[PDB]
Amino acid sequence: HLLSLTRRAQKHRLRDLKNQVKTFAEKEEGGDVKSVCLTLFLLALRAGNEHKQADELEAMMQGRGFGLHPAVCLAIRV
DNA sequence: CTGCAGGGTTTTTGTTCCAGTCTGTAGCACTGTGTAAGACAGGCCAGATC
Repeated sequence: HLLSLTRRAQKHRLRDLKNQVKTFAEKEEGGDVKSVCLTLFLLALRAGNEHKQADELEAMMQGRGFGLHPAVCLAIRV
């Protein structure tokens, strides 16, 4: 399983999906790498759905921190 | 059937370099913990004594 090999190892696998995402970025967004993968993965995880990850996947990017936000780290240091 | 050599096969695993972008340690000049009375030699004076 690819989860056991190195990250360098994976070179051969995802060529076609990189081509597809580069072609898709042009016609609808213009270069938005984040969203096209985020809304795909967060929703595909909920295909066979346990909410244990739905919490982990929701706060991952925007709110808040992930990990603790930099301002919270600054306050807990000062 | 087996044995081993050596053919191809995919898939690591890493192969060269230049824009970068990010991370982690090096260089700078300097800190703070070292924290008290006692020994000794000389000058002298005051009270005792003949």
